[PDB]
Amino acid sequence: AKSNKFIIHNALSHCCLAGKVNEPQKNRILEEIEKSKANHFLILFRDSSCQFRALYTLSGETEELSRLAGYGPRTVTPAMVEGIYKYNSDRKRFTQIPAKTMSMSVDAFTIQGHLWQS
Amino acid sequence: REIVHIQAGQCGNQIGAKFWEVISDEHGIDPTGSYHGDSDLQLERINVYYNEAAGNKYVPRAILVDLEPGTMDSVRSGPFGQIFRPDNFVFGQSGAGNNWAKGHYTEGAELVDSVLDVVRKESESCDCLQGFQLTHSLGGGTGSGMGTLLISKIREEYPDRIMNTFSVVPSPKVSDTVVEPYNATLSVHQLVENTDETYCIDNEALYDICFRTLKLTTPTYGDLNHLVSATMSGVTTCLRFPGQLNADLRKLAVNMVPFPRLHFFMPGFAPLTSRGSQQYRALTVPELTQQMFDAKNMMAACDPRHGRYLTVAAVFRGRMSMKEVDEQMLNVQNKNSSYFVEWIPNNVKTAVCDIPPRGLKMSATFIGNSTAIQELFKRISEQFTAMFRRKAFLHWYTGEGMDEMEFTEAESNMNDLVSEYQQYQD
Amino acid sequence: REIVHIQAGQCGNQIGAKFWEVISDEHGIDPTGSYHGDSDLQLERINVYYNEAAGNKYVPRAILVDLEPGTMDSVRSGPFGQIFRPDNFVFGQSGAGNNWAKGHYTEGAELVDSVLDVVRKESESCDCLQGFQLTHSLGGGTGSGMGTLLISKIREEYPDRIMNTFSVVPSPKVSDTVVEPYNATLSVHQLVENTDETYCIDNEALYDICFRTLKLTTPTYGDLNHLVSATMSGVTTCLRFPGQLNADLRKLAVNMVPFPRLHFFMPGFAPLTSRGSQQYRALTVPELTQQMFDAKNMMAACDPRHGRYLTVAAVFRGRMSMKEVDEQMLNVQNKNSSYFVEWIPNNVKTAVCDIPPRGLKMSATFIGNSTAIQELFKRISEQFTAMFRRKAFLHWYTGEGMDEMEFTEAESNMNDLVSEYQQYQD
Amino acid sequence: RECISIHVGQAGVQIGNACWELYCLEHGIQPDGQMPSFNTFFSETGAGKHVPRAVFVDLEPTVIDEVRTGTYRQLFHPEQLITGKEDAANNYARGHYTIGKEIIDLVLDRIRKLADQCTGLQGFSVFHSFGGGTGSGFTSLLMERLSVDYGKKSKLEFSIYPAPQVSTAVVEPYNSILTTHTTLEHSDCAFMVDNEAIYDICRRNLDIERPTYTNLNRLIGQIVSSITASLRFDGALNVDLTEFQTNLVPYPRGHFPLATYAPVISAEKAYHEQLSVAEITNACFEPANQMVKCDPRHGKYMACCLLYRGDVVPKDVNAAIATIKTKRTIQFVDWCPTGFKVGINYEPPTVVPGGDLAKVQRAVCMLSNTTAIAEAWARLDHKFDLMYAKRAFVHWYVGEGMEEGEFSEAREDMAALEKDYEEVGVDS
Amino acid sequence: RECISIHVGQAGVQIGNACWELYCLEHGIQPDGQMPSFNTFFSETGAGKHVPRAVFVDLEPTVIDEVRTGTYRQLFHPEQLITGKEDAANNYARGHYTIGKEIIDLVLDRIRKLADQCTGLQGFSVFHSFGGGTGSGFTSLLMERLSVDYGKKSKLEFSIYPAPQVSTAVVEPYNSILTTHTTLEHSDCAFMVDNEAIYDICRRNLDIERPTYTNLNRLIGQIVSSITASLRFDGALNVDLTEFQTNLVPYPRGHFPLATYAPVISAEKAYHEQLSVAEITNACFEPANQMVKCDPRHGKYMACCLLYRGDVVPKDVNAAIATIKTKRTIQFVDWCPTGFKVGINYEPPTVVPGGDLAKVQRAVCMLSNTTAIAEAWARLDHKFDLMYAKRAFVHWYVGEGMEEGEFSEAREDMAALEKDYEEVGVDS
Ligand SMILES: CC(=O)O[C@H]1C(=O)[C@@]2(C)[C@H]([C@H](OC(=O)c3ccccc3)[C@]3(O)C[C@H](OC(=O)[C@H](O)[C@@H](NC(=O)c4ccccc4)c4ccccc4)C(C)=C1C3(C)C)[C@]1(OC(C)=O)CO[C@@H]1C[C@@H]2O
Ligand SMILES: Nc1nc2c(ncn2[C@@H]2O[C@H](COP(=O)(O)OP(=O)(O)OP(=O)(O)O)[C@@H](O)[C@H]2O)c(=O)[nH]1
Ligand SMILES: Nc1nc2c(ncn2[C@@H]2O[C@H](COP(=O)(O)OP(=O)(O)OP(=O)(O)O)[C@@H](O)[C@H]2O)c(=O)[nH]1
Ligand SMILES: Nc1nc2c(ncn2[C@@H]2O[C@H](COP(=O)(O)OP(=O)(O)O)[C@@H](O)[C@H]2O)c(=O)[nH]1
Ligand SMILES: Nc1nc2c(ncn2[C@@H]2O[C@H](COP(=O)(O)OP(=O)(O)O)[C@@H](O)[C@H]2O)c(=O)[nH]1
Ligand SMILES: [Mg+2]
Ligand SMILES: [Mg+2]
Repeated sequence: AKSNKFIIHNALSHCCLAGKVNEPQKNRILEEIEKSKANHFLILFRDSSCQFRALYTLSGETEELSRLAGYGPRTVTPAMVEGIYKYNSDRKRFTQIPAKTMSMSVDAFTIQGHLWQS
Repeated sequence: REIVHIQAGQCGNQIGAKFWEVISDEHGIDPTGSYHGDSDLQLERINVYYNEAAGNKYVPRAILVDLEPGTMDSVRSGPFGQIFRPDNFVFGQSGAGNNWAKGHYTEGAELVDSVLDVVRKESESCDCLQGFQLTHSLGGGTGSGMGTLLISKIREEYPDRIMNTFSVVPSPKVSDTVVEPYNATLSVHQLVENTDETYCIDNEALYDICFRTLKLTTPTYGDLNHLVSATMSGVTTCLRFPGQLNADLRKLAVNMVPFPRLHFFMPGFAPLTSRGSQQYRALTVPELTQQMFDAKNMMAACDPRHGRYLTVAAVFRGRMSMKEVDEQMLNVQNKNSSYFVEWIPNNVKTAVCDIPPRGLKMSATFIGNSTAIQELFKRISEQFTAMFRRKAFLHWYTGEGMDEMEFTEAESNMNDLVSEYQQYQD
Repeated sequence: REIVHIQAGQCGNQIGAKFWEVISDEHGIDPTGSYHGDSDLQLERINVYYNEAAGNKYVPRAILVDLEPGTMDSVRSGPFGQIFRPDNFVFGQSGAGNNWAKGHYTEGAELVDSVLDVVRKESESCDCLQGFQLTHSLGGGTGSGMGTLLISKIREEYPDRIMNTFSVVPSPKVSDTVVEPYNATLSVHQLVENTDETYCIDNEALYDICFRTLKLTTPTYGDLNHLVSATMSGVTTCLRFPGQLNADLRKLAVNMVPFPRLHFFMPGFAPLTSRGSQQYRALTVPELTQQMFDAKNMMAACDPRHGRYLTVAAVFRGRMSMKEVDEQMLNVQNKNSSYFVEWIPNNVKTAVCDIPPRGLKMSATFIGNSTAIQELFKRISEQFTAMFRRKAFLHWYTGEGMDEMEFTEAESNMNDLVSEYQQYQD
Repeated sequence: RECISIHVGQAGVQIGNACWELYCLEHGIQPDGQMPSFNTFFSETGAGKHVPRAVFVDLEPTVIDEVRTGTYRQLFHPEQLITGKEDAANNYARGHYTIGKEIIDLVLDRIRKLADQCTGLQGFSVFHSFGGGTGSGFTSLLMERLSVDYGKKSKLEFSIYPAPQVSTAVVEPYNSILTTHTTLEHSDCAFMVDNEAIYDICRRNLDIERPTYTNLNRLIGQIVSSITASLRFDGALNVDLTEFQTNLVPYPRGHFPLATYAPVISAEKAYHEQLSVAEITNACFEPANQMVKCDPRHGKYMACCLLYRGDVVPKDVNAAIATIKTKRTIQFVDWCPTGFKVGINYEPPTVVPGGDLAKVQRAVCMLSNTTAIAEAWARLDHKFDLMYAKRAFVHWYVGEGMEEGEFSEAREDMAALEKDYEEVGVDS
Repeated sequence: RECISIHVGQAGVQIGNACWELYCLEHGIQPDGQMPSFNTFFSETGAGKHVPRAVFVDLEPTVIDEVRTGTYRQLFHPEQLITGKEDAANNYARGHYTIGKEIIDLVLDRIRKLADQCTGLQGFSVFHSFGGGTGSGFTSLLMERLSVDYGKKSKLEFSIYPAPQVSTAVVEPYNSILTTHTTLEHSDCAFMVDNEAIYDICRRNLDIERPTYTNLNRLIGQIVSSITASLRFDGALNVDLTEFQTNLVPYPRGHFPLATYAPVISAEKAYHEQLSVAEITNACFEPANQMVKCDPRHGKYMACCLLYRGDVVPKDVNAAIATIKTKRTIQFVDWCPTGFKVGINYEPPTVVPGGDLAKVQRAVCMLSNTTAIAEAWARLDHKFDLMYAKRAFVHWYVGEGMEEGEFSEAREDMAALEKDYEEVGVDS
């Protein structure tokens, strides 16, 4: 089916999720995505500096984002979504996307900022 | 939209040694990398192939891979290695000695980790990648075995780019080792799963082209590969140089591949003639398409009249009129529609480059897909069956730590592959 | 805004022998001290380094410290000691013989009182001080031990100036004495409390830079230090020569030091290439910042990918555009932000000097702070643990009158130093 | 009083290389913008320089590289020179969905720039193909967005239909199934251009045995220049495009007109030539001059819109209309009694310096609606269903985000298209 | 009828290298003081030589060494060449308290020299940054003292705000928290300049991929020259700075306006250019032309002050204001009904010999108040609180005599700053 499953897993091993530091953290993230029957995978960041906070999945029907691992909200609406990102395999980084609908090509995103627990 | 040509083995390093020899001569460039051509066509599309240094110096974006320096030494000690940087000069010691399990599994894996870093060195210098090119043989231990570990990791790295390798099918007349069909079987077992497309190259077929059609007396490896590199350069420069039918190779890979495992191509070159027939033959497009359809102009020893054409690519070079192009393309389709698959009305993709090559005013390049490629694969399979029984010199690979059911599964993939051509043959 | 470079020991005198060798060549000055350059940049900022005498003679504001004349004799008998006045030639007899308690505690304290007077001789001649520079090794008896008494008294004199020393970290491969970890432990026990900042220098790491990256055959002491002196001159001349980002070293010390005891720096130099790749490589900022991030260009044997970057300084040389500077700086921060600390959004300080170095049109210099510097410190501690048990050759220092719990407290400071990195690593 | 031409894909920009060259031929326009006295296709600067109101779109730089380094680049601004960096790989799912979405936000913003510069926008015309990657997918992406923003504007397409015997790519029928229903959803009028019938015209009506894509669009764009710029130019009977759109399309979904033009005379044929108005309209009814490989004899004429240039006498046109009613083999419908709409330009047609048609005193463009067009669509449906039964090439759109049922649904949309002209053909 | 420009820090003097260069461009002023016929920025000597009324302040002599050995030094007097000898070490406590106290008494006396030379002082403008050492701390020291002496004069700052993605020093958010509340305490008006948004303007509106701090301030100072010298220059609608100070500031603490300017046209772009009054103001509303990395769409417009040069027709401006009301996506507040103040200069704008903008017939500066500015302050606050949680870098100020509770209090002043534009955004 249509999934960015290998693309997020390729963005996993490069720069985003682990060097040697978060190597116990990534082994949970591999264990989450293999059991996940959801197709579209979404990466939540804190800022545009590519600081990982949560890994989400798109249902497609209700257009919400559910948490499998990480620190963040339980559900995320597209109103909560401020900006969306795209990972380039060749450039090995996340590139910003202009304003559009939530599509399968969206590999990563960010939120408004007020939604964090103060 | 740039290409990296990772060359491997004794063969594919020497094969690609003739290639960039053409490419620098294609664009009129000094052996040190200085441009001396007079065309903006030779000036604008340098980016796809070369990295410009300070003071008009062009770095060939191509990697020489071997576990022995000696092939790269002869490139370096010879001409046109002076354009190459020592970062392209990566080797270990010693060689695998044409051994797959030494190259792919034990010894070459350490050097590839240094090679793939240099790939990461070049790809970060690359602004926009289009795909990666490879060149080796099927019976090459350091050529294919290292390359099978290359493409498996590059596909893990870059699932999006054009993955093509240029592999040489082992000739029944040309043999140096007996475990050469072991290496070709273990290649295709991973090359199907890891590559997007490839070509089939038979030196025995290239022997006939030089001798029966070109009337050449002493074919050397470079003279054979000069025939190859002209067909190599005929494909991708059409993506680079302008044309009316600007056909991407990725456009080609959609149009040539109906099943994602059936991606094997039959190359051909249309303006093949001897030196005496230069005064005996005029240059027309129906002269070329006749020599496109010729079984004696195929670079792989397979019968195009026995099997049936899956897909056909018509790579064209020159200032041709489309009416001469389209009708003569249709005339071949009117002639040998029985040699086609039934369920496609146009089994021929036309690809016209307006920019002519040097010397000849017009040129063309045949790329075909047929079900008769399995004929060379049955040469591989049946020779594998006898050798799997007696297991002669298998202790070379057994001490490396390989399993026989892995080899049977590799045979099973070859058992799958021959059956898949019979699906679309009839 | 002037600098005094007090050089100490067999090493740091010879290390600094290459330094002012660069500096007079940096400004085109005769070996007797006569100016022959053609730039006001080489003419206005003489004050920071040199003392102008009558008749165009420039006295190097630098002090050679040893308990043996022999190193300074070769400086004096060789070239470029002729610019040095004999007031900079201060020594006693005999040497400590690489002994800390002989150097720091008993024998060297008498000569330091003559040396600090020459400091008081020069500082009264100085109009405006900015900071005092030192250079030695950690395992140097006369280099470090005397210098630990120097900085302790200068901090009593001048608490306000920039107190930096350039100390050589002992190599696990390069050993001459066994009590070299005794010397480095007793150094950092006072170097933390007395200095403002320092660098970490490993000749074993400098072996690889000449060999793996520069492909040099025979690295001598001067050839290794010629690499060091270019990095030494790259730092402070940016304070001297004009730039868009005129960053003081005292501005640097504020930005690089979040915790006052954590002031250890990882130097790096970006334009490192062999002579063959001179014709093969273009000089760009993304070429340099790639070589800034390179672990193989680090002057200390530490893994920057293992630890996390506390603070990063980007010393730049040449006529660069800020958009090329700022975005490529951000691109590295976009690349390996996982190798940073979390609580700071910009862990990289940019420092651009507009004035280019000679020969090369652009240059760059990496100065980093990581948590993986403690890897060399665990080489110090664990070697100290075995030697504190068996107390081999400790009767040399015991007859000098030292206590073992003082060594344990010096170990405890090293026990603190590793733990303070681990508090801010994760 | 202004409109904008749109050139999407490798094909349409190469068409626009000829069109704005022909649009320079309209007034003797210099390559910088200098022309003595007209602002419909143009924006005029204060220095007396006129720039086109055009749209140049490609995901490949190379066609744009031919434009921005070729002639008339001092007429062209990089606001119009909109290029992509990654190819659509001849795909609908990359043109419409995957690759084309990264540029359309820049493109529609450039549209809102030029449309704000226009005063009295009449609409637009898009030049592309049916089976391409950029000119099919991204055009389906473009026409969807423009219909949202500008609903009450003219939505024209002059599109290239691939030959059933000549196709340069195999997925060209495989693309145009998904293209067509989305085109029918949004477009106000869509033409079909078959190069194969144009090949027959060049080898016979011009006797050119060596044509190129340059020389084909010389024939095509000369018609379109008489289609577009002439209807704003002053004549004896001034009708615009919008009065055709009600008259030529009486249908909710019927807007596939046949554009024909048959003064097609070689330079040597002009000496053995004396053609009246009626003699050209007889050549307009030739099956060899239909620009589409189709037979008008088996199709039922719904409409006939006549567009004229040059030497026109309307009383002789009234005889020529009676000549059409006299020579009847046309099978005209009973739904309209006698609707033969006439458009007349007093201005003479233009001749390319370097073209292959001689100077004529009159030029006749004929727009018609017939039911034999669906036979060419019947050529298309047989190509797709064999590929849909074998499921060949499906791994490039289920490689790029498409569904199997969407293909059959668009085939049923293609079937409903054949149901549309069936209801025209059956009922009278 | 006079005022004095003030350049504090490494940045503002480098801006002043561009400013008084542009001020020589105002009348063709020679480097000695020779100009044919204006005394507002100048003091005229007996030999007909005009010297700037400028303030040059840096604790580092090197930038001063660039000035006094560079061009225009015969214009420059050592009265204005005020340098320090010891660096501020990029510090607030050394800028405001420690190092700055040794120089400020010499500085304020030079202020009392030049202000006594002035006849009808209007005020001053200070050029600096938010996160520097000299341009933040000593500016906080300077504006505090000038408010004591000259309370009823103009207290302007055109300040540089560091990018959230580009910062040359880590302590730049750590400095600007203490800078801002002291700036809010004293200043009459303060701008924010983000080099990051200027980088987008250079690469797109001028297509310059190699800009320098010189070339940035060429853009910045050309705006400020239209801001400052043009409002005293005679035009069709002569308004000074002080009438904006009442009109653009309806608040006790609201004086953070957005300065925008978008005729930004490269020399090659100008050949295909015809931009009216309305078409430039449309480009004034572009998010790519805001000079600050911010989104105007999420902010509520409080004010819109329009400053004009060159070819201006006020009846067309009246249409252009109606065009703004027509194109409304602006979310304008209900606290003012239609307050859109216009300033018109008849005089044409100036072009730098060596600059990268071509000769235009009109230039449009726009001053605006919006509520999305606090989002950039929200970028600043997250930087400081993480450093305040770790308590990093605090020893460089506690050793210089600062208090931790002062830091959180200025953060609460920064929090109350976000409360200020919240109360604008909430209530209507
Ligand atoms: C023909 C020519 O010009 O060749 C170059 C050259 O090709 C290379 C190999 C040079 C050369 O350096 C070395 O070979 C070297 C070997 C061991 C240790 C140190 C240096 C060069 O000596 C170094 C020299 O660099 C400078 O002059 C800088 O200004 C440098 N000064 C010195 O290193 C120096 C040399 C002699 C005496 C005193 C000083 C510098 C850099 C920063 C701040 C201050 C000074 C240059 C351009 C060259 C040569 C001659 C080969 C390199 O070094 C520098 C510092 O530029 C080595 O990595 C670079 C790459 C250069 O391409
Ligand atoms: N008459 C004419 N037909 C053309 C021309 N160029 C291309 N075509 C036709 O256009 C079709 C091929 O479409 P392309 O233009 O290559 O595809 P595209 O829409 O541009 O998009 P991509 O495939 O992504 O490049 C074929 O039917 C060609 O005959 C031209 O200049 N004139
Ligand atoms: N636009 C622009 N910004 C500049 C220029 N020079 C420096 N800056 C900015 O100024 C900030 C750095 O401040 P500094 O000028 O070094 O500090 P300072 O206020 O002069 O005081 P010190 O730190 O004590 O030297 C950064 O945001 C730079 O981008 C310039 O010429 N133009
Ligand atoms: N065309 C061609 N084939 C070659 C050449 N050298 C070797 N081969 C073929 O390649 C195979 C041997 O591969 P080789 O490169 O020597 O193996 P490796 O270097 O150990 O990987 C055999 O099938 C040879 O016939 C050459 O220069 N040209
Ligand atoms: N790079 C470098 N290191 C040196 C040199 N001479 C000695 N060393 C290092 O410095 C240490 C020995 O210090 P030394 O200067 O002899 O001690 P001293 O008694 O204080 O002079 C060891 O770690 C050596 O590797 C030199 O010329 N260059
Ligand atoms: Mg195309
Ligand atoms: Mg400064």
